[PDB]
Amino acid sequence: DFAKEIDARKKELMELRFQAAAGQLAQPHRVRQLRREVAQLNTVKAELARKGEQ
RNA sequence: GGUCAAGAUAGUAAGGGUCCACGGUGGAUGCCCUGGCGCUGGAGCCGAUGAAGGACGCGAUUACCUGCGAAAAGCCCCGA
Ligand SMILES: [Mg+2]
Ligand SMILES: [Mg+2]
Ligand SMILES: [Mg+2]
Ligand SMILES: [Mg+2]
Ligand SMILES: [Mg+2]
Ligand SMILES: [Mg+2]
Ligand SMILES: [Mg+2]
Ligand SMILES: [Mg+2]
Ligand SMILES: [Mg+2]
Repeated sequence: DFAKEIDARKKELMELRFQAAAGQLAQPHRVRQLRREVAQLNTVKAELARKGEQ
C-alpha cells in the first residue's frame, strides 16, 4: 500500500508541474512539501527493512 | 599749426614659448583588509560497502558557485 501512498504525491507533483509550466503556480511551497512527504514515506520503508529481518 | 624732406621709434600674432590659475586623462603615493608567506605544534592514509576526480541532474523563477542525488539547496534518530 505504501506505493499507493507514494504515487498520489507523485501525480499531484506532476499535474502541479504542468500548472507551473502554464499560467498558474500560486503556492510554490506545496511543491517541496509533497517532495518531503515522498522522502519521509521512503525513509520509513527503510526502517521496516532491517527491523524484524535483523 | 599745414604741407614737403631727413631721421628715429611703437603697436598687429596666424601660431609659438616661460610662468600662473583652473580642469581632463591616468592610477603612483598614503591608509585599510576579505588574501597570502614562514616557523612552531598538532594530526596523518583513502578505496569492491565504489576511492581520489569528474559527467548529468535536483530550485516557483537558476547562467555561475555552494550543498545535495531521482527519496535529490535535502530524508530519519540524538544532544546542544
Ligand atoms: Mg588663434
Ligand atoms: Mg587617464
Ligand atoms: Mg596611510
Ligand atoms: Mg591572515
Ligand atoms: Mg564522488
Ligand atoms: Mg531543482
Ligand atoms: Mg553544479
Ligand atoms: Mg530509489
Ligand atoms: Mg532535532
